[PDB]
Amino acid sequence: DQICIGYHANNSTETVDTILERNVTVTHAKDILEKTHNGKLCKLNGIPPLELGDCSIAGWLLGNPECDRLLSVPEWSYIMEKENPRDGLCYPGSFNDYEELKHLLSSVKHFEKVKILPKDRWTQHTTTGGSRACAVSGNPSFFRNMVWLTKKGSNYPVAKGSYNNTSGEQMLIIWGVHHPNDETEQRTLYQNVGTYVSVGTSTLNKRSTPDIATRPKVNGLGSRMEFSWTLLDMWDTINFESTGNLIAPEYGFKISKRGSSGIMKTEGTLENCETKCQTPLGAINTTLPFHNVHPLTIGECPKYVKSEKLVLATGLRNVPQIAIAGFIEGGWQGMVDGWYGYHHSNDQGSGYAADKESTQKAFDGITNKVNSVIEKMNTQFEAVGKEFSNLERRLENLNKKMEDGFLDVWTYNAELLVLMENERTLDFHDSNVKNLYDKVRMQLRDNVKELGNGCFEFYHKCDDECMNSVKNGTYDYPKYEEESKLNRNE
Amino acid sequence: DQICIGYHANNSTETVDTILERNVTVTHAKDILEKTHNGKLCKLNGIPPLELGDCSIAGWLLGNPECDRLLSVPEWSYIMEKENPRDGLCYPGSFNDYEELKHLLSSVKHFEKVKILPKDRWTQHTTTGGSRACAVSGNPSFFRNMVWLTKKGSNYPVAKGSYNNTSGEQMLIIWGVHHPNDETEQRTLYQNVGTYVSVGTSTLNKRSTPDIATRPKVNGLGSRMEFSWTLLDMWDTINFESTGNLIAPEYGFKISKRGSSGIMKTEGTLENCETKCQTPLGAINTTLPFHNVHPLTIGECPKYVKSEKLVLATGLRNVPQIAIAGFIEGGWQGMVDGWYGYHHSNDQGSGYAADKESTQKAFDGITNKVNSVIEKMNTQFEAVGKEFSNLERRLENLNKKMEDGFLDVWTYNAELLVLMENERTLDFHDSNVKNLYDKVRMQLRDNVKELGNGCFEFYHKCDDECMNSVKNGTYDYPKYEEESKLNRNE
Amino acid sequence: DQICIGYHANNSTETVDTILERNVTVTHAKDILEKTHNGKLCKLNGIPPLELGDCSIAGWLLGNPECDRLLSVPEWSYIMEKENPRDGLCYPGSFNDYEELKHLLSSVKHFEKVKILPKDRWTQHTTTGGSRACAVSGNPSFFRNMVWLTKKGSNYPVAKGSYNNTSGEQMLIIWGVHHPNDETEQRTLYQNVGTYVSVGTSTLNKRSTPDIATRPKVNGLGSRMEFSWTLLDMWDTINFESTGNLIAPEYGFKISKRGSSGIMKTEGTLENCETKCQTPLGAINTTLPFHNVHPLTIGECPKYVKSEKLVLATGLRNVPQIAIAGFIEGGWQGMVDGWYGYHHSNDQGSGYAADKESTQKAFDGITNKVNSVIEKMNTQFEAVGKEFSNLERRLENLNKKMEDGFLDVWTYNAELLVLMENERTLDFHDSNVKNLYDKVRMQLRDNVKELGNGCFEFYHKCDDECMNSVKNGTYDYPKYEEESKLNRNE
Ligand SMILES: CC(=O)N[C@H]1[C@H]([C@H](O)[C@H](O)CO)O[C@@](O[C@@H]2[C@@H](O)[C@H](O)O[C@H](CO)[C@@H]2O)(C(=O)O)C[C@@H]1O
Ligand SMILES: CC(=O)N[C@H]1[C@H]([C@H](O)[C@H](O)CO)O[C@@](O[C@@H]2[C@@H](O)[C@H](O)O[C@H](CO)[C@@H]2O)(C(=O)O)C[C@@H]1O
Ligand SMILES: CC(=O)N[C@H]1[C@H]([C@H](O)[C@H](O)CO)O[C@@](O)(C(=O)O)C[C@@H]1O
Ligand SMILES: *[C@@H]1O[C@H](CO)[C@@H](O)[C@H](O)[C@H]1NC(C)=O
Ligand SMILES: *[C@@H]1O[C@H](CO)[C@@H](O)[C@H](O)[C@H]1NC(C)=O
Ligand SMILES: *[C@@H]1O[C@H](CO)[C@@H](O)[C@H](O)[C@H]1NC(C)=O
Ligand SMILES: *[C@@H]1O[C@H](CO)[C@@H](O)[C@H](O)[C@H]1NC(C)=O
Ligand SMILES: *[C@@H]1O[C@H](CO)[C@@H](O)[C@H](O)[C@H]1NC(C)=O
Ligand SMILES: *[C@@H]1O[C@H](CO)[C@@H](O)[C@H](O)[C@H]1NC(C)=O
Ligand SMILES: *[C@@H]1O[C@H](CO)[C@@H](O)[C@H](O)[C@H]1NC(C)=O
Ligand SMILES: *[C@@H]1O[C@H](CO)[C@@H](O)[C@H](O)[C@H]1NC(C)=O
Ligand SMILES: *[C@@H]1O[C@H](CO)[C@@H](O)[C@H](O)[C@H]1NC(C)=O
Repeated sequence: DQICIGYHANNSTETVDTILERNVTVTHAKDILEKTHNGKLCKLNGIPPLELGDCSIAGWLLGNPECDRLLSVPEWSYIMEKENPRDGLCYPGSFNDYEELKHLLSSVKHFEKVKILPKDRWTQHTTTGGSRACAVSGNPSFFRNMVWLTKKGSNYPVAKGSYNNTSGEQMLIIWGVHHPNDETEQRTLYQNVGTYVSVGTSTLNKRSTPDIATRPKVNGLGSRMEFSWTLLDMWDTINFESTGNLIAPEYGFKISKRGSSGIMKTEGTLENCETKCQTPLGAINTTLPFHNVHPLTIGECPKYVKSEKLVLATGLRNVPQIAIAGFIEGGWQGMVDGWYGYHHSNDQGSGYAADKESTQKAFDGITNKVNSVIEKMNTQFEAVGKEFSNLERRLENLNKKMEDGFLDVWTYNAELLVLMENERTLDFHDSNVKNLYDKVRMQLRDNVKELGNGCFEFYHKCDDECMNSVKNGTYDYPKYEEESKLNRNE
Repeated sequence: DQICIGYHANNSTETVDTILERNVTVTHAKDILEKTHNGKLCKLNGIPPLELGDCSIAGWLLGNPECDRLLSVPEWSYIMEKENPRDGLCYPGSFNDYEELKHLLSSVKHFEKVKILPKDRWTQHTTTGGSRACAVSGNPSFFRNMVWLTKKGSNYPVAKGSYNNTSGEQMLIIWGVHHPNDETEQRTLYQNVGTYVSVGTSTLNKRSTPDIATRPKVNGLGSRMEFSWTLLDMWDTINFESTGNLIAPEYGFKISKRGSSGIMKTEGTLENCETKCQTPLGAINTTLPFHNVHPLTIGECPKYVKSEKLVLATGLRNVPQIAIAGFIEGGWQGMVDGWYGYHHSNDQGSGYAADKESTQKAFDGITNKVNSVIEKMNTQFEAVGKEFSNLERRLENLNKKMEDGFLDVWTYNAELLVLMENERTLDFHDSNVKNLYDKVRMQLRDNVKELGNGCFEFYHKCDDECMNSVKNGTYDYPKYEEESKLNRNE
Repeated sequence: DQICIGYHANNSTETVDTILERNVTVTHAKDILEKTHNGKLCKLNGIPPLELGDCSIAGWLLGNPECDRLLSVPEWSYIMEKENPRDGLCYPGSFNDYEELKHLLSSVKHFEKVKILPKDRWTQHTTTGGSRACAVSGNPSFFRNMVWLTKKGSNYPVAKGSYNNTSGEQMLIIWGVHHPNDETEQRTLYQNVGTYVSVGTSTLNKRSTPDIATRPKVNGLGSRMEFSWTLLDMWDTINFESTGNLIAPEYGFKISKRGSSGIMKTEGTLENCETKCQTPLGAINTTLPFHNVHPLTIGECPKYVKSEKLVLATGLRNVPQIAIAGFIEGGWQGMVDGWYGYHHSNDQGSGYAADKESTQKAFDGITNKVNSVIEKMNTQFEAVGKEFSNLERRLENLNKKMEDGFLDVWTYNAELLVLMENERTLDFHDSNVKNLYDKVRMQLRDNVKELGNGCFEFYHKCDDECMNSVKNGTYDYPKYEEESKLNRNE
């Protein structure tokens, strides 16, 4: 009559890494790193994004003629742009504080276009100017949301305009200044030389003067256009004055909603799906705390690490080999209803079992460990992407250094944490088996023989009931004391 | 005659958290998170703060007539300001590089004022100008630290002024330029159009031109004032030249004492009390390494984390349930002078005791662990909080992201460290008790009998000397070898 | 006969610190912090650096007459500059976007100088002007890379220049503007007043106007020169137009190598050695993951920490003490070929041995632990120094905060990891010894007597063959069952 204590084995292949051993085969393991995506650009929280196509933000806001499908645009979750868009400023020039404008646009999610200065109010100036830089069907055209003011007859009277913000929210306004190529152009389009453009609000004051010089030809023109923007607050007034070289606004963009968004630089197209975290390669649907798909993500996404394998050991070491011996010689492939268990070989029968209390305690501990590792990582909505000009390289280097510093910190911490936790779990399982063996030995005392292969041989004739008794935890030592003593001495 | 080994239990109700278990009762515990504050704005290192009240830094530095209390400010420890101060620039305008000026004023103390260009030296100009915005008792007035130069008679001669810095330290100088509303104002105040303001030092060269345009009315005026500042070095000269629109300074600001300070935005008042670390809600007086009062602190303060509980286990589990028995089935309540100890029962009266060597070793170990966790944190003076304009949103986002990332790193590290150390301590105590049990068993050998509940019953008569020897560690096996063997056989 | 189980001891005095104890002497230990440098500056990847002597970057790029040793400069690995160079702008002035230029030079390893606007092309102007500030041998001179244009006779025609970039790479061009001290100087140098300087490329468009004012005397002059730079792209034209006050370029700097470099502030010369990582005090040659030599490093360097001692415990505890006893009364000094082993004493002699399996397993575990700690740190090329101007103090403070935060995080993590790992390995060794003792006891069963000091006394006659059978894990218990039985009961 023998009783043996052991653990459980299977046909698993997955391997984990500990701080002392590498490539250790375990029974059950949990992957806490996500490596897959759907490869498609989908909606964020059920709202389709804004697809600029071949247009740029400046071209969309200014009203580039090759972007007329973007005039009235619905609700958006984020903006999709190309790395090198083709349809931007049709007329060669520049845009002041472009990056700040893009950063502001990353938190809007809806604009409403309001006609603040109609084109018919300029009754003392010509408002039908155009250029071949952005022409439609051959005939010259211009930006749709802007007005080019030239001379009427041989006179250019002082141009004045005003607007009071009675719309309901903040309103973005854009204006421009034209830099000619020679004095002949200046006198042909604005009569007099030595002009200025003055813009004034409650908290703004700007005066600009055109620059006339020969420049290299871009899109066939030696002239330029410089654009500036401002934010007008509620119940505030904006004033425009000009003697020449003014590209007036006709529309203003009031902010309808506000929230969290970003700019994704992709060359793909929207397709029908819905997710919660978006990457340029695809979308992520997971509950794990780590991923290694792409550094630039928008939404509520797991932490990004430079790792290829992060596996937490959830089960026992898989020694496949085992008269049936116990935990000294290896694991057991017979018993399948528990982690730690018994095997009895009495006359009534020979069979496996599984201790319930120890297995439940170990299961609770391991599950609590996994939940502590996973559910302690704070996740927040973020748009990890910023844009800097060619004269702000130091700030870009600063941002990059911060990002890589955090990446290395998190990578090192995650790898080391996984290694030590795996070691501790593997030690914990052996400790539990040894504790069960010691408990049985202490409770059951001298009436037996310790075969030393990991299990016990009784001296009396223990029937089934005594086997359940020793498994139960309540074993009557005095009952068999006399009978066991007789055979033990002989 | 029997001897039992066990541990200590009391009526404590403290609770800690481990990596495998939650809500575990312990005998003693230490809180390493501070969650309390005085509730008062104190004096840092004895020096009282600078209380601006309803004033701004610009108002204090320029001499707003309402803020006539702060004309003789003494030494300060930190600056207290309001989120939206009321008395700032009475005459509408702007202040260039305002945030850099505030950042400089952070690491300055005491501060002295020296008259450099007395108002009585401008003998060829008028100096009694004023406005109704900065009015005292109804009559018009102006800033106290600045002079408004206006034409005298019907002429405005070229205005020149030089100052050599022989004070003894670096100096702060502020000047301004006036932007009128119409040309009639310009001719009434300065008699000529097309003026300039030129400022020159050894490392500075600035030329500014007035802007005349119609603007929205702020405080009843359409005109504006633009203010600029510079830092004059020792033995360096500053030159002012102007044809019009010059607001000259009369007082320069010498830096008197340097150090470390900051700006705190609070709607509070100073009260008689002292501290060493300050928070906008109150003062912190603690030595613990972590706190969760407020993220914006001035001084040398513990690390800020987003947690509500950080408790370290410095004791044993509280399993208070014991024919005395030992450590197998629970702790004792009679032991009041040790952690691990003995209970002895013989013919000369039973009683408790306490093993001193093991208890002392464990106490020293736990003390070293707590001191290692606490004393390896670096605490340096810092003042969390900076200011950014409305055109620097990207820099503000960068600062916010950096602070949030560090906060997340520290929170995660602290929680995981506490959990792992709690698990290790709770295993350490069990290992110590089992070590004591094994040592006693090895000493006593076959002369005794084990009972399985944690203690031994002898096979001879073991009086107080015998049992003290067992506790002492010097137990004589040969002395009772014959006596104990005789009883064991039968 | 007698067998004993023990561990190794030696004469080492290396001490390590754990989380529970301090100053624990160990047999072997490994230092993972580097503290040694050669105290010399030398080549990075074989290329000698660019030693600027007493010159500065601006003085080198503009051609200071006292910097004529750098007119033709070969390839470099990094740049060495003094903190306060004596030789800079000989003519007093400024240099716009200097820090951006230095950052650009922090990623270029070779320049090629190309003559783009020959000095003899200006046939309508005088090009021989020079000043006493940049004097050579007592005669007035000027920069060697720039041309000072001045009126010929009594006429200053419009000056026009152009250059088309057909060189083959990106190019750097620097121009200047002159600010005189009085109208007399302007009239004597350029005849006319009301002057502009215009520079134009396909992206850049700049117009500047001279300022005439009385300024403090620097280097004996009250005039200034302001320099600006631009990056011309391939197949792009740059145009210069001027009516006066133009300091034209004569040379352009084409990028020829491109790579990763940096600027180091030092005060020494260049020696003959080679290194992969460089610090201002010396070079580092190590494979360890941490160092405390200097924070400002250039190259591929280990992490910087503020610790003074980081030692990992590789060997076991040194407890020098003692037939002879076992592992409870100290470690054996006579064992030299292993970590854990046996001592045997029988009628054919006495001696020591070593258990190869346990020692090999422990050695592999410790090696893997050290390798895991060491080879999981990412070492990329980096340059830490960054330069900021006097108006960018907030940016500098943000940079300093990031560096301090990362330093603190890494120091805390390294120290805590070392302490915890030392405690775990010190427990690991004791666990291994106890496991060997338990294995021998289980194999030997009741045939022996456990003396209690780690030694077993046999109840029979055991020759050398039986002793070796015990050590190799193959003991035939039944064969000695009968013989050892008689001696036990007698
Ligand atoms: C020298 C001086 O301070 N002169 C005026 C001053 C200026 O005219 C300028 O407006 C600076 O603020 O302005 C003050 O007076 C004004 C009114 O009294 C007048 O009715 O309307 C003016 C505007 O058209 C102007 O507001 C003022 O600021 O109240 C004071 C002083 O007379
Ligand atoms: C074409 C030229 O370099 N001419 C002067 C030059 C200019 O007058 C200007 O000052 C640029 O530095 O300046 C030099 O000469 C000067 C003295 O010789 C003279 O006594 O005082 C001048 C100032 O009032 C001026 O300093 C010079 O820099 O020394 C050289 C050259 O003659
Ligand atoms: C009012 C106006 O737009 N005038 C003419 C402009 C200007 O003269 C400048 O060239 C500015 O581009 O130029 C065009 O010839 C051209 O761009 O082809 C179009 C048009 O005839
Ligand atoms: C572990 O196994 C992988 C294959 O899955 C192999 O590439 C790697 O070299 C192994 N490492 C060790 C240390 O055996
Ligand atoms: C703008 O309109 C608001 C009401 O919508 C009014 O109170 C305000 O006075 C107006 N602005 C001006 C300059 O009149
Ligand atoms: C096992 O213990 C339970 C107590 O929960 C008892 O009800 C049951 O009868 C016991 N079984 C045996 C075989 O002793
Ligand atoms: C300013 O005063 C110092 C004396 O402390 C003198 O050396 C210096 O020349 C003076 N400045 C000027 C411009 O003369
Ligand atoms: C801080 O608390 C201690 C009590 O531990 C007290 O002695 C000390 O006076 C307190 N200091 C302040 C500034 O409140
Ligand atoms: C107990 O140990 C102490 C050692 O400090 C010794 O002085 C004393 O005599 C010992 N007593 C007995 C009864 O062994
Ligand atoms: C450990 O040794 C160092 C000398 O190396 C000594 O300064 C320190 O005080 C010692 N610490 C303890 C706890 O003995
Ligand atoms: C650096 O150390 C290595 C040892 O691995 C040695 O071979 C090499 O010569 C050393 N180089 C220098 C420049 O000291
Ligand atoms: C162990 O060594 C002994 C030598 O005494 C040898 O007889 C035996 O076969 C060895 N066993 C194994 C498994 O290597």
